[PDB]
Amino acid sequence: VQKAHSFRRKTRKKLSKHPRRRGLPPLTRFLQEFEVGQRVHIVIEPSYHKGMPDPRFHGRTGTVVGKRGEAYIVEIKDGSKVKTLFIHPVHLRPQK
Amino acid sequence: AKLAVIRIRGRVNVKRPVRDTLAMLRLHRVNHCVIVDDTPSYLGMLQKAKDYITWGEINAETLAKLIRKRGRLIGNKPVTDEYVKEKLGMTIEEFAQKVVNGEMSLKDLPNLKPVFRLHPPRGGFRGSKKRSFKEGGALGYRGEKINELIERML
RNA sequence: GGUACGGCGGCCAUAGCGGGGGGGCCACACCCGGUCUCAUUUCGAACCCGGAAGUUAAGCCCCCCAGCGAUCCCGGUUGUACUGCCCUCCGAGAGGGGGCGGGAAGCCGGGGACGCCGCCGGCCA
RNA sequence: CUCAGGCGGGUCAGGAAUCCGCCGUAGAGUGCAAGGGCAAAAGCCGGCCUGACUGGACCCGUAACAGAGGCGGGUCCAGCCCCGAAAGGGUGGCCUAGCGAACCCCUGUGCCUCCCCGGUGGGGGCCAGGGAUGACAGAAAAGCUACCCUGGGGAUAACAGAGUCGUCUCGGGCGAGAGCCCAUAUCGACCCCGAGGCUUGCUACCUCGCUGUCGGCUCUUCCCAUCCUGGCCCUGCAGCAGGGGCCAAGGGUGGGGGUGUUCACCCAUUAAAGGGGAACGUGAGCUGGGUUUAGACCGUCGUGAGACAGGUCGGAUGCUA
RNA sequence: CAGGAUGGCCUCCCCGGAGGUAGGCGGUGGGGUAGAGCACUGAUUGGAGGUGCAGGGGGCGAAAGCCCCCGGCCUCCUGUCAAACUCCGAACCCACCGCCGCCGUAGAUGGGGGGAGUAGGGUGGCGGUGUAAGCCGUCCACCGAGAGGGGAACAACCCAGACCGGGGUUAAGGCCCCAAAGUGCCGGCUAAGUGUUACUCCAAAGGGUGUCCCGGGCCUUAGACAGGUCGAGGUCCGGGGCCCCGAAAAUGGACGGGGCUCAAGCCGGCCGCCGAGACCCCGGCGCACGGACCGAUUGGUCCGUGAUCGGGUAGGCGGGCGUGCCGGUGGCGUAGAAGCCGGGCC
RNA sequence: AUAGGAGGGUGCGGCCCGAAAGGAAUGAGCCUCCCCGAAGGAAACCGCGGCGACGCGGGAGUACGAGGGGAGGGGACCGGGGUUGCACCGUCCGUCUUGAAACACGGGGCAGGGAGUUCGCGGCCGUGGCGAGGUUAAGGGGGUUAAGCCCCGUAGCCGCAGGGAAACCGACAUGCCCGCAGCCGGGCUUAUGCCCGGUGAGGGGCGGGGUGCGAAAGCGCCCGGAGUCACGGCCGCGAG
Repeated sequence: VQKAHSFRRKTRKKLSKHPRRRGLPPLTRFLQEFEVGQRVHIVIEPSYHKGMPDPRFHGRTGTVVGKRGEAYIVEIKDGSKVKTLFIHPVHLRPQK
Repeated sequence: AKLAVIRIRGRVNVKRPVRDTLAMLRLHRVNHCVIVDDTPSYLGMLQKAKDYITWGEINAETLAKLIRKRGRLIGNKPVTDEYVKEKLGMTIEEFAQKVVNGEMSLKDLPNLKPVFRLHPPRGGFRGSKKRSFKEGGALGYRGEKINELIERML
């Protein structure tokens, strides 16, 4: 039986957390800052449910191209299409 | 050091990744040889395409003979002692010696094609093209023994 | 510059749990009393207001351990289990094997580990 | 503020009423399925409130890559507000389900408009909310055909062929046990390994611009896993006979009763009255009893036309090689 | 649902101007599969210890109660598991950055426009399902849409991807004859015509003092076994290679056939020789791109590069050949036009 | 009249034909000799290694080698064609289909006929005219054997200004930045060519502007002049 894709489809392990990492994460990831042109990895924090990108884009690396509110505008290349996402800094990590 | 790489197997039943690796190495057809460096990138490419090629270390004398006989310029023109002397100031033997030592590179000779189209070996290959050279085949790394094969293929 | 002094943090167990010894210049506490501020779906138990008669008994601070938990290094099991590419290699089949490239988990033995580190201030000098 | 559960102690009070202390990483709870997340909370108990709001942008998903009406979600600007000391939080439910085009109609709210002009009644238009299509990207909708017709399909069934052998038939390994003792004279549990394509089934690979079915008669031929006929071995083989097994396919394996029957049952003989393959051999050889059209009767089901792998009577067989 | 639309994949033309990434090395991130394991959730044999636990049943006692067991629940030991378990966890895959390599100013990545075809796929490896065949996905290798040389023929397996005329060497594989190339060489094995099968086709459990060997043993050269006397090695066990039994079908017959036994079979190797349109060379044609020169309508001659051009179904694009008639231009024919039969040349 | 394959393919050999159009007495097949020769490529014999099949060094890159030339002798064939023989290879044509020699369908032979046509609208491209303009339609006059030919014909249609359902309102003739080709200057380069610095049409991007929704912000569409007509071609829709 075909199943359509939803936000939490097949995310039992991808969006799970380590048992020893249960609770609030350290505030550094929440309060980190980025600059235009910087490249950041998309690593979702399951506890924070706001500003979360689609899990299909988890683990990719994107380019910051602006900012709106408290969310960063991240551009990715899915195949040959440019996709723009609004991701909270808690779901982001600097490259290197 | 310098590595001589000769394609062994044909152009059929080849998957896109290995086909493109061979195209990048410029080994488009069978019985075609190229000379490359021993850099990690080239070693990785050789590992990727190791099931359709053979490779080894090339000696100065073998390289000199290869340039003298099967070397060709743009336009499929023969490479001659007069031309090499007029363009570099030394004979083929000295050019090959310097290239093997690593002082200079083949590209330093203008209008020299980077691929040598060899002749099928005399007495044929002494192993099946379905097995590696270590177990009696004609594929993969074979070390200094590639000089004998290059001599046979001219 | 010292200090078995405190406040705000970083990594978030190699830092935890459980044990042993040591301390009260200042500082941190226990603690004396509830008119005023604040509160009990009763209780000044907590929270809050007012202080020093006593105490270092313990929170806290200094030092130590390897019982549990965690986790880093080395040696054995072991280049074992497993696996990427090629194969006119074997096997009735299941499945295995050769060449090149990767390579555990658990267990056993010997070490490590009872946390590092940053900004400022108090007291003394 | 901290749960489920457990331990020790308490008047009625016990397994379970209501309490007190300790252990207790969540083993509780969430409005609801499952997954994930939540412990000085997102859980429990309280105070206030309605942001479950108005005017709009950009983006992700349904629908990767790679097009989309509708729908859901995310990040924001402005307005008027809620909570809080403040930071900060609020565009419904901790995240993922609980729903839906065109046309038409109802409601709110302001504006535009109705054929030469002006007023009145009424109509039309723009924006927002609602009434449903579950076949859920949205026709309003019951059956028989055996009197059937047409266009196709071996993209797709029934017979046969092909693959497989679950099943069918026939062998083997081990040996618990039965056989006065004795496993193997004979039978051989519970388990396990195979052969054939002779029953049935599964698949849908060839054949639907046509390869005529079951049964019987006539005739030809082949396999052995042999019923008799030839020769042997073991025996719980005294003889006459039996049980098990081996070599062996030259010959035979017949006649009748009911039934369309193959088969099975029965009768009298016989050495025996073996099982099968050949397009389930053989309809350009025969017969046409059964099966499967068109007529008709009975039973049952259906309001009905009708239907029945339910009976029953009748129902064509082309040929100049 | 034998049919269509939007996309994906093909082709032709044009704009844009400086980059791009199929392969590889190193780095920064993501993962929870194979394997493994019990630290959670659910299963699981027995034993030990602790708990009266609504267990439950008996001894014991008018009754309240104790003493026995069995059961339930915890800790440990012991012996086992998981697609809807995970304290751990690869190979490997993906995103991004630097570089090597390759492609690109003879114009790529990218953008616009015109025309399609395609909506039954098959074989092969992997995953779920099924007794199996098969069904359903996935991998893009081969046929579809693919020539030539082999596997006896064979879609799919091996070599191999192909313009035309020649010469040579090799690939798959092959060398007793059919049939080009050895009755080739050394060491060993098989006695079964086993075999003469890379894969498309291939019979098992179970057994064999049948042979050739390896490794462990106990006795062990006047002493060990076969029958207290001889007087040289015995008696077991676990394995490896080949072979043997287990092994019955229908027209007469299948290692392709003949046939083959220190092989013409099988093992561990080796040496020569044959064998493709593949690889190399000579001459020729066309095509793509650039250049020079030259045409009064799309062009023509020549030159330079092509290891990185030459198979082809649906389909796209360019050139060319042929027929009737009309406006021009230049002509042929009764000394024989068109038409018709047989030949030469391009 | 002892021989097997869809009737053919490659090569040649018998028998036969062979004036013309093909070469050829200005020399054909043919015989002899000489020179250079790409890729490739032996052996006699000498020495050595190996148990052996055999190999290594010299001979030797020699003889030979596709082909490219020359000289001598002879004097009429060669190319081509019909049939047939030998060796090897080859299971017809069209079609649906994953799959055709097929026991799947259409296929006795020959000749003749036979199936992307026309109009309307629309999107594109190849070319030509004119150009902020383009272009006629019906129709009229002249001339003509004639329907050919010449001129007129601005009604009409598209474009020049877009936004909105409507009322209605109503825009850059360049303010600025990157920048290809071309141009200018400089360096290397024999030259080509490359590099560097400016200007840069066309191109891209900002800024500003009109209108619709709004309280505004902000967004959608649009704005710094290229369209129109004609011939031919591809395609979409409707007509058989």
